[PDB]
Amino acid sequence: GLSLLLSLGLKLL
Repeated sequence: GLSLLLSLGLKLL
């Protein structure tokens, strides 16, 4: 899912 990438996106900062 394209949403999965966003999950990690917030983990960045």
